[PDB]
Amino acid sequence: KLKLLVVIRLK
Amino acid sequence: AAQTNAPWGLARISSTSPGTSTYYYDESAGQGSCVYVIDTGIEASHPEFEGRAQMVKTYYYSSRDGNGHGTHCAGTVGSRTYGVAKKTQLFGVKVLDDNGSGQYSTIIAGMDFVASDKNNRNCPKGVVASLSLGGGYSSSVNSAAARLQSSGVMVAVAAGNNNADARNYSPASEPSVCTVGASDRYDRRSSFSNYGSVLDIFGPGTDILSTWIGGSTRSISGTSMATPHVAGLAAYLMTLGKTTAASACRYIADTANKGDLSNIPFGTVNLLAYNNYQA
Ligand SMILES: [Ca+2]
Repeated sequence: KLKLLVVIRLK
Repeated sequence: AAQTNAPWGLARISSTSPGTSTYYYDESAGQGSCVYVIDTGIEASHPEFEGRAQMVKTYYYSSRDGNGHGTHCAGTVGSRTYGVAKKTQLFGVKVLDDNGSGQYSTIIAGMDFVASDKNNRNCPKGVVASLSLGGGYSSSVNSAAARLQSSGVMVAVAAGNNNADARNYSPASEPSVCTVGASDRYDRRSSFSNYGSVLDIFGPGTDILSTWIGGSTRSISGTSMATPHVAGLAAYLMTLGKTTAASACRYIADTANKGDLSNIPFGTVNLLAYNNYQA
């Protein structure tokens, strides 16, 4: 971890 | 065997061209192999795993996946409908908490755990570990991944979603493991995918449908989604006897679709995971 898992995306 | 109306990623890894909808694969389907999914956990009870999934270790209060990320990645490895290797055995190791976060010391412990635990399991065709996680560069994290690979496990890790050179991220930047970038259904590098000379291979990573918690499904995007395609492909190829844990990443690169991807920066491999299936 320091990466993902949010779930309201980033594009 | 052929799965019609498959998720696009599965179809893509069994075709030389984009735009197809059938996943063609050998019926052996990874039977006799084992894949450790080192993540937020796996909802083992999901009907899509058919009893082939088990939690073996947690670093938190519960072994339950309260997030969904680990269940999604596990689904792409080995669920009936959404999986590459439809008969493989899945083992969950929860190193990430339900918010999807985890300390480096816990992630390292989980890797060392798998290197030992595999000696207690019946996996006659070999062992794979799928790591859809990462963060800033750490020589300790890289070292843990290198040990896991050295111990005889095919290690696949996400390149990261920063649209940057993966050299600055771990365990992505460990050369000895298989570092996986993401592509979309039009054969473009996914807009978020890291790149760079340390990448070994690309797999489908944009809009990937797979299993979710509460016995559901959903589509999400990331190099986290590309990684289990490669991990599942490795298990599949090991079961067929085409390769071993030590050489699977190189074998996958060697037998990849070459030059198909667009928006690949100079110095990054243009290689897309491919199962070479012929009926
Ligand atoms: Ca490598």
